[PDB]
Parts: sequence; structure tokens; C-alpha cells
Amino acid sequence: SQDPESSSSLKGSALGKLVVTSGLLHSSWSKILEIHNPDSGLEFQIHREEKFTLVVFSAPPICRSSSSDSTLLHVKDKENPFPFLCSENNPSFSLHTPAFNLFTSASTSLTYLKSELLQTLKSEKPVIITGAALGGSVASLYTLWLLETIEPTLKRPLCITFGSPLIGDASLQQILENSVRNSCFLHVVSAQTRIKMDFFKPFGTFLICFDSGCVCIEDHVAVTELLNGVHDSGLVDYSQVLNRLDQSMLSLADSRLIPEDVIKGIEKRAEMKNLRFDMMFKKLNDMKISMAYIEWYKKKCKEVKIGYYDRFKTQLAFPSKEFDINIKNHHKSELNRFWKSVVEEVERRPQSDASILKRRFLFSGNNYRRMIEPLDIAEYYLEGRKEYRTTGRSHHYVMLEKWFGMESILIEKERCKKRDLSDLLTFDSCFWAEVEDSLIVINQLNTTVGMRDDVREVLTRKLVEFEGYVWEIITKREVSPEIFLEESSFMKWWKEYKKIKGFNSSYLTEFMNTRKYESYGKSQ
Amino acid sequence: AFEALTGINGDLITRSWSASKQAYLTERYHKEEAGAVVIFAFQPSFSEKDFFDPDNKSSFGEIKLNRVQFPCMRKIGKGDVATVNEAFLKNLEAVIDPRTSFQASVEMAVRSRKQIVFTGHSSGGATAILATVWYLEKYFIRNPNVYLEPRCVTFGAPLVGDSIFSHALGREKWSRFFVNFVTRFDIVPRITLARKASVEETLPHVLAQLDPRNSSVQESEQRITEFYTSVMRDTSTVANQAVCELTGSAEAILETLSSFLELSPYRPAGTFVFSTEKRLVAVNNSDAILQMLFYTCQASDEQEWSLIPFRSIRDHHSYEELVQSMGMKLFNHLDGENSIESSLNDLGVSTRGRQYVQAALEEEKKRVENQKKIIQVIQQERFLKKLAWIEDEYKPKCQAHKNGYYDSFKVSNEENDFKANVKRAELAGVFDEVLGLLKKCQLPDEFEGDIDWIKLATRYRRLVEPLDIANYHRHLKNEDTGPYMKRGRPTRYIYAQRGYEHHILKPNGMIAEDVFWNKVNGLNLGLQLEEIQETLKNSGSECGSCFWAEVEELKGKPYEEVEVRVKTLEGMLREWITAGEVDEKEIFLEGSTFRKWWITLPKNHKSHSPLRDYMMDEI
Ligand SMILES: OC[C@H]1O[C@@H](O)[C@H](O)[C@@H](O)[C@@H]1O
Repeated sequence: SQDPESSSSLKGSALGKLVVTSGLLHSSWSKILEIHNPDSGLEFQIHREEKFTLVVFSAPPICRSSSSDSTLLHVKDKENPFPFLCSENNPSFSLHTPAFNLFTSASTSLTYLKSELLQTLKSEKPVIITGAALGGSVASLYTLWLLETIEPTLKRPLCITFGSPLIGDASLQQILENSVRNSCFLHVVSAQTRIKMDFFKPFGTFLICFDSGCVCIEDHVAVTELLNGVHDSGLVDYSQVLNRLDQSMLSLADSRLIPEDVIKGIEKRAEMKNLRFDMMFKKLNDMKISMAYIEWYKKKCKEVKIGYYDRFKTQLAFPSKEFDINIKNHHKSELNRFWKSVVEEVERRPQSDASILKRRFLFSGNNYRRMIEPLDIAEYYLEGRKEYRTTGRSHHYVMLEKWFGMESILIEKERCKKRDLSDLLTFDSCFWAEVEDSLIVINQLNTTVGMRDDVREVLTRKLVEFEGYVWEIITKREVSPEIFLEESSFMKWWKEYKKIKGFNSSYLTEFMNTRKYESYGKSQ
Repeated sequence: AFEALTGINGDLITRSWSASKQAYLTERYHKEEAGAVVIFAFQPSFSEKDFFDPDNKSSFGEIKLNRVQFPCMRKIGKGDVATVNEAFLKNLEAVIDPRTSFQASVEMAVRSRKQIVFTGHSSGGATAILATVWYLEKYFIRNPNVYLEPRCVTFGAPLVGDSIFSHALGREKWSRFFVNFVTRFDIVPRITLARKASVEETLPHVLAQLDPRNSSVQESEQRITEFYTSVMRDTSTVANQAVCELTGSAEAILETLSSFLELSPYRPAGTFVFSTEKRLVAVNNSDAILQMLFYTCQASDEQEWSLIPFRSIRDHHSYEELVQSMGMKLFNHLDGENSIESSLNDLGVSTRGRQYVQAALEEEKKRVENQKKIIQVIQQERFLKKLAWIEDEYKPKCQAHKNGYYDSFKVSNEENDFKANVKRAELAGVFDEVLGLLKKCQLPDEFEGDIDWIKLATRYRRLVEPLDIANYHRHLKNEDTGPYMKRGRPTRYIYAQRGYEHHILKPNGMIAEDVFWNKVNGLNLGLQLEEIQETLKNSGSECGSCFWAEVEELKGKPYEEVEVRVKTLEGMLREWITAGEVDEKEIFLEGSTFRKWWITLPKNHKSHSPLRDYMMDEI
């Protein structure tokens, strides 16, 4: 027998019928009929209606042998019309060569058209781009091109294709999977249509039309299961397809057009996407809460003259306080988990969408790194590992600094020239790695038996290097005053450095010996 | 089982129908006095002008309600007012006209403690719905007696309001007063679900056929069929969009399509009763009714499709039969059913249509569950302790330090200030989560009117918004982003304020903005009202818990530049204190930002300031 329809099955049905009764398919296809019949290059006509503006694309007949002919487009390539479509993960993608060649060979008249369309969208007048077969492919490429620099506040254009071949590869599919652009494409195909999907892959939403109705499939895995074949089927007459859809609306046929197991897949992947949200609203507040706990922890460690770096490191070596243990096991780990995912998410989105997400987390990401990377450094060196800055940094820290460590650092230092520095997070988030490295140098100089005199001179140079580094960030007021807390690893470094460098003097030496650091980082 | 649910009996229904028929013979309305009951029945109209107003330039003849005359018909937190059919609103306006004696009669019935009933057939039923809301706004909310409760009974009425209209009726617990009878195939409740352009050519002919007094215009097969087809097509689009939107899935592709779709805003308001030869089916859920309005008027066979358009006309004249055979029909309440299959099968609802109805009903059950979860959270000790700590430990300690907890938080010199920040952040997460559910309509309509919630949210806003204001200025967000009141104020506090303001002000018929501006002119500044509104644009003086936001914006500025805003803030202060919006133990402290700044004001102001006796200058 049969068991009741699933949730996703009813969505695709309702969405399908919605599109049908909307009249969008009819109005699009009728204008398509006009452009083919009232040398063989790309053609287009513009219909400026009251509700919207419609652009119809027309291309020469599909060459079947050039089915899997692809053109590779790289972000580094200056002849790539879609640089903002590339992502960090996928710096390149491939396009159907005939479609791409038609697109580029019309770059002049399409650039002129882009001016009008972008201005049309600015007046909040929506825009539709459509085409059949290869014309639909070029129509899709043109839509992707419009979305390259478009204002996200503007109404998004809609691309409707009829019986078009596939256009992009797996790389492009993976990109659009993480982009708002993917919701701008409605690919209408007959249920009898089959596509060889060995290289090129589906993107966007597919409207699959049966005699007794149609269904919207967004899941590209399902579209593949439904439409993949060993033969590229020709273009059907969508005049008749739409006609049978109109007769479908007055039909009492609630037939299940989509197979059983295909639905099973769509659902399983749907639930896993409702969790991949990572709730950037709820978890966002969870992050602010955990950061608040860290700030509280940092204040407590300051008041006991240790500093949160060394207190964390100490409790890591010998856990004895529940509050400190909770800070590590819950709040630090929660923050690490979040910001790693944020970095991953930025890297899989096309540059256009990624840039928006980066601006949203500019300040907060910079603040997280400068606050939390010290704690990972503490663990790193407690574990007996070496050379953190060059061999041990977590990827997400490096990316966060790469993205956010150049811009905001200019305005923040502006304020930190007259203001008190009690709350200042040390700008160089690898500061403590430098301290740990220099401690190791000192210990080598003190304990290594039979060390050659030339090796000793090298290590002695390292000490002087670090001292210059320290004095620099002190003079430039780019370091937290908490490094001078009496139980900190920096003050231990100074004590050990003092013993080993002997009778020679310096700017830092006088600064420390006269205890001028007690007045460091005050208002002025 | 019907009467204990709808609050109306067969007697009232029968009398309402009789009056509805009598209303055909009168100007505007008919009044029927039946002992303890007074029934107002409104005259229906069958001209296209009275469904889609000619001067209305919108695609569905819709118009936003005036927030002055219908202050409750809106979303509270969001602010958005409800939308109704303009033609129907104009018709109500025409009967409220003093010359009709309608209002005087209504007021005569109120003083006599009579049960007041509004009713009507067809467009008359639409007027009845609006008249009931008018009554609820003008009289019932001002003095809610059991004697003052109205009843609205309609027969084959068009839809009247939008989703906000329906939502507002639900929040105020007014929906229970409305019962709408619909014969299964009746086209009239479905009409305004169509674009007016979709039926512009065929509506006048069909309305003439729907008119019981018009046996003049010869019946046309073509026109009636086109009309039915046009209405059902647009109805299907609305219903299908609602299906995809209710489940929160496919929001991306729907948003893209929204630029190219014109969908009717009109929604079921109140209880709907669908009728067949053998059944009466009562439904409360507006979403469920919307779906049923499509799927109950379909053909059984594909052979019946030619018959349905004519039956959709005839069923509008079958309410006489409905009323006479009421007690002989099987009744059930769809929302309360353990199984809805039997009811909907008799209503000819398809298998797929039943699942759409079920989903709408399940979503309401989700909303109830969500509220239960919220109650469990906010009643937990671990939650309440956070507010208690701020109130009983943090604030008194900061007062003892003589600077107050706003200033103490802002400089944050001690561990306790960082502890306060944590609890500020934790509370923010819980109230943001509730706000998120509200925004997505995943809580019951009554939620923002729940006094327990209002109490807590008000306690939260008064206690913690000063701390969020401090946090804002502590991190210099006022220089980066701008004024707190303009670009910085968290929406959760705005929701809290409006929920509180609506609760306390609505029995007196005034809205917060009006109350505020009336107090401003009472301060005798002498300046033009238009000029002052420019100055007090985005002022922190509209809400007591925004006291500190205004202080931050006024300090540093020359006196002449912000003289008006200063005297305004002072005039609101005592009532704020009396109402508990502002703590008197805090703001006048020696180390308080407000006090330290207030002294630096010119001596001419301080002398005749109401705050002179509460702060002393330095020496
Ligand atoms: O229980 C009946 C339900 O009817 C709906 O129209 C209201 O919006 C709900 O608040 C109410 O609970």
C-alpha cells in the first residue's frame, strides 16, 4: 500500500503549483517564442512591462558533441568575468564552453544592458532573465554576472530557463551551494529530460514537469538522481508542457511524482542543514556570554597579580579550581568551536558573500584572537612544543589575523595614545609565544653542557632581538600592562634575563630596574 | 457541543439570520430588540464599488487601519498596524454616521446591560465584523464586563482583515466573539483572495447573480465560470505560498519570487463554520481555514467541474437551509479533533489538502509548546537569581560606593562589574531567544498580552537596559555607530516597552506617543509643536529606562544647543521615579554621571529647576 506524504514532498508540490499558477512560466515562454520567429550568434530582446522587466536570450542550436567541453576559470586569471564568484576553498570553477564563448563574445552589448538593468533594480523594479536551451545557459551566465557586484538590498533578479543543458561543474555547484545567488535560478525541465552529468553539475532550483503536475527540487543531489542519464535528451516543446500543467490544476490527481527513496535523501539532507545553521543568532549570544566569562576570568587573574595567561597555564598543569576548569572546558572550547566554524564558513562562500560575512565579524574576530590565542599558546608550550608562530598556529587564528589584523589596528591605536590601557588586549596575539621562546633560549644558555661558542653567540643574538621587540611594543603602547604582573611569565623572563646578561645596560633595563613599568599605560 | 465552544446557541444564530434578512429592507442597518438581546444587522451590497473601492489604487482594495481609531489592531512589539478592505471600512463609516442613530442605539443597549450582537449576510457580514471591532475598541476595552461582551455572527461574509488583523483579535482575546458561517461552495468568502484585476470584468455580472433581489440580469454560463476559475487560481497561489511559508522552509527561493507575486493580504478572522448536507465543521485556526477555503470548493469527479461554478453561486443563498437544519447536522471542532480525516472528507478535501490543513494545525500546537518551554525557563531559580543579584546585591553595593551601578558598570573597576556584565549577557540571550520566536510567529497570538510575561520583561528592562546602555557607551559605540536611541537600542527592550505601554494605556484609549507629546506641551516651552518634534527626534525621554542614553547625548553639549531636551528630561523624571522606571537611589549620587553633569549647567537653570532640592553643587 502507501504511507502518507512527507513534509518535503508537500513543499515541492506547493512551490511547483505556486510557480505554475503565478503565470511567470507562461509569460516567459511566450516572449521566448517571439524572439525565434515574429548570423548565428547571441540575440536578446528586452520587454519593459509594468510589473517587471523581462530579458529574453536566444542562442544557436545546441552542439551535442560539445556536451562536456569545459573552460576553467581561475580567480587569478584577469580574463575571468566572475572573480567575485570564486571562494577560498574553490579558487577556480569550470563553465560550459559554448555557453561561455557566446557570453564573452557579446560582452559589449551585455555591458550596456547591465547599466539599464542595475538602474531598473535600483528603482525597485524587479527583473527577469530567460531563455530556452543554450539561450537559457547564456541567460544563466548573464544572471551570475549581474549578481557579481549587485547591491544585496535590491530585489534579486530571477533567471528562468527552459530545457537548458548544465552550465557549471562540481566546483561551481559547491560555491553556489553557499551563496544567495543559488536562489536566483529556476531551471524548468520536462520529467522526460535526461542529462549526462559526468562533468557538469546542476545548480539552482529545478522545476520538474510531469503530465499531471510539477515539483520544485532545490536539492542538487536529488536533481542528479532524477535527471542524470546516459543520453542528453533534446529540447521538448514547452508550449505543450505548460499546457499540460494548466490541465493539471483542474485535475484530481495527487500522484507522487517523485520516487520513494529520492524523498528519503532530500529529507535527511534537509535536517542536516537545519543544524548546519550553527544558529548565528542563538550561538551568537552564546559567544558573547562566553567572552564575558573570559573577561571576568581575566579580571580575577589580574587582581591576584598573576594574569590570565599564567593562571590558565597553571590550572592546565594542575587543575584545582572549578571556575578555571570551567573556563577551559566550556567557555574557551565554545569560542574556539564557533570561530573555527566562522572561518570555515567564510572560506566556502564566494568572495561576494564572504566579504559581507567578514565585515560583520571584523572587530569581534580580532578581539577573540587577541583574547584567546594566548590561551592556546599556553597549552602549546606546556605540552612541550616549540616555535608556535611559525609551526603551531591554528589555521583559523591565522585567517582571522589575515583578514582583520590590518584595518582596525589603525583606528584602535589612535584611541590608545591618550586612554588608559587596563583593558587593552595585546595587539600581537603571539606575544606570549615570543616570551616562551626567549625563556627556552635562556634555559639552553644556562643548562646546555659543552655548547660551542658560535652557537652561544647565535642564541645571545636571539635574546637581544626579543629585548628590542619587547621595548618596541612597550614604547608604542601596544602591549597589555598585565605582562608586568609579578607572577607573570614575562616577569619571570626578566628575572632570568637579568641574571644572564650581567652588567650591561639598556633602555628596557633601566625601565624595569627603576620600575617605570608601574606608570606604563596610564592616561595622557 | 457547539454552544460551549462558540459561546452562541442556535437561538442567537436563528435570530441573527432573521435580522440579516430584514437588513435587506432597511437603510444601512436593522435593529432587532429581542428581550435580553439586541441585534444589529447590516444591509449587504452587490455593487463592485462596495468590494473594491474605485479610488483605491492597490491590487486588493486594501488599506492600513488608522492607529488612532483602532489602537489594538496592530502588532505590539513590531508596531505594524492591521490592514482591512477599504470599501468595507467606508461602509462601516457610513453607518456610524450620527444621522443613522446606530451609535445612539448601541449606547442605549450598553446602558441596559443587553447582549449586543452584530450580524449580516454577504458584505453586510463584513460590516458586522468591523462594527464589532469598533465596538470592542470604543466600549469593551474601556470597561470589560461580561455584560459588555459582543457577539459577531456572519453568513457568507467576504474576508475583511489581514494576518495582523487576525493576530490582534487573537492577542486581545476577541476572536472568541466571532463566528463565520460558510456554506461549502460559497464563492463570496473567497472573492477578495483574488487580485481585483483578475475579476474586474466578471465581478459586476456575478454580484448581480449573487444579489437575492436581482432576478433581472440573465444568467451567463461563461462569466460565472471564468469568475470561479479566476478566484480559485489566485486563491490557490495564496494558499500554496502560505504552505511553504508556514513551515519556515525554502525562504530563499520564496523571497526571490516575492518580487513577482501579488498575493491577497486577506485572512480568516474568528471562528469559521463550514457546512454541508450532513455536517457542521467549526475551525479556529486562521491558517487552517485559509487552506480549507480552497480545498472545500473543489470538484469530486472531473465530471463535476462544470457544475461547481454554478453551485458556488447557489450556496450563497443556502443559509436559510443551513439555519433551519442546524440541529439535524453532525458537529465537530476541527482544532480539537484527534482525527480530522472524517470531517474534511465530507467537506470534499483531498488527501493532500488534508495534510496542508493538518500542518497548519500542528504549527499552532508547536506555538503552544514553545510557550510552555519559555515558562519553564523564566520560572527556574537559576534564571531569576540573575535578576535578583543585580537588584539585591549589585545595585546596593554600587550605591554604597556613591557612584551608582550605571557608572560603576561603565568604568568597570571591580570584579563585581565584570560579574554584572556576565549576567547582563546571559539575560540578553534568553530575551533575544524569545524575541526570535515572536518575530517568526512561533508563539501564540496572546503572548505579548500575557501579564506574567509583561511583568518579567518590564522588570528586566528597568533593571538591565541601563547596563546595556552603559556597555554601549563604555565601548564608545556612540562615536562609532551613533546615538543609542537611534542605531543602538536592542529590539528586545523596544518590545518590552511597547508590551508594557499597551497593557497599561489601552483601557484609557490613548497610545504612548500621544501620552508623551501631551506631556511635552504641558511643560510650557512655548515653542511651536513642529519645532519641538524636530529637537526631540529619537529622544531617550520617551522611555524611563532610556534615561541614561539621553544623559550621555546631552552632556558635553553647550546649554543653548540642548536646552529643550534638558527641561524635557527633568519634567519626566518624577513620574518615571513614581512608576519605578528610574531608581531615585541612583541618579542623584555624588559620583553619578547625571549628577556630575547637572551641576555644570548654568546657575540660571538650576535655581528654578525641579531638581535643585535633590542635588547640591561642589565647593
Ligand atoms: O484557541 C482558539 C485560537 O484561535 C485563534 O484564532 C487565536 O489566534 C488563538 O489565540 C486562539 O487560541
